[PDB]
Amino acid sequence: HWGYGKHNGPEHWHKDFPIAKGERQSPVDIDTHTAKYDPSLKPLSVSYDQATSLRILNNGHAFNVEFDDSQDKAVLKGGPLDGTYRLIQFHFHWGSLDGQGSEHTVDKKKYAAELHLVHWNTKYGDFGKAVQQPDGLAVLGIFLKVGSAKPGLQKVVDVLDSIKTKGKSADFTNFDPRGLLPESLDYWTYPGSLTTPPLLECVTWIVLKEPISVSSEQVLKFRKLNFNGEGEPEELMVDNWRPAQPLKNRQIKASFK
Ligand SMILES: NS(=O)(=O)c1ccc(-c2cccnc2)cc1
Ligand SMILES: NS(=O)(=O)c1ccc(-c2cccnc2)cc1
Ligand SMILES: [Zn+2]
Repeated sequence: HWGYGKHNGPEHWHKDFPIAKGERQSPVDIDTHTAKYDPSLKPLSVSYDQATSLRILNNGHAFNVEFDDSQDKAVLKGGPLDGTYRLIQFHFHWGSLDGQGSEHTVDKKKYAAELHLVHWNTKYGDFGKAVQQPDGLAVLGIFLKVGSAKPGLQKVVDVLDSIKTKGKSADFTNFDPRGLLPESLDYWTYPGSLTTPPLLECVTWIVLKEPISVSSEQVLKFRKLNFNGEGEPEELMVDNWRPAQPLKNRQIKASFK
């Protein structure tokens, strides 16, 4: 099916998912000079103290750390958002080389990877219903650069050997996603979409200005994962990012001067 190869990659997606050419597709380039400070934007409220991680899954496109989202345990509020958005999972997109991997770009700069913390609007009752709504999801995007290790990422890195191939999952309890955040919560925000099929136009994107630093060894271990299932020819899970899409009739807003 769809993927990131020459024959099933982002240039092909539109044939099965025509919304790929839509009016609010993600990711986008964040032109820092054109983004406008919006003094009416509230501080983000990230409340992850009660987060309950359950499982980590290689889904053949990335790996998801999944959370119990059957209660308001880990929620995102404030910023551009109206209401309460529940953390369901996080995952990353990354490159084959340190010079690429992020989906969003900043003045055309690509980072080595990008973390997506995916939340759904509780007024829609569940994730499946939320993705059908224009304000159904809030995805918190965080850039990764290669430098010093991120200690809070290590527990994720160390379990990856147990989920090498598509369809593999492993218990992953008591992981605290607060260890993946940068110090500052300054952000850019714009209306967009899922960055993989089904490419639904249901996301309020909140992209943090401050990247986190991860070590070369940490990202190298991401690159040992496989797109393929067990017993299939090895294809390394690398370059699982969609490139920047046209901004069209959208304005990117900044929370900071
Ligand atoms: N991105 S997409 O969803 O439109 C798509 C789906 C499938 C295939 C494909 C490739 C080779 C053999 N069989 C099928 C190519 C593209
Ligand atoms: N990269 S992203 O954060 O925009 C993202 C999040 C979720 C999904 C998704 C949702 C429903 C079904 N299948 C996949 C696709 C992409
Ligand atoms: Zn993503």
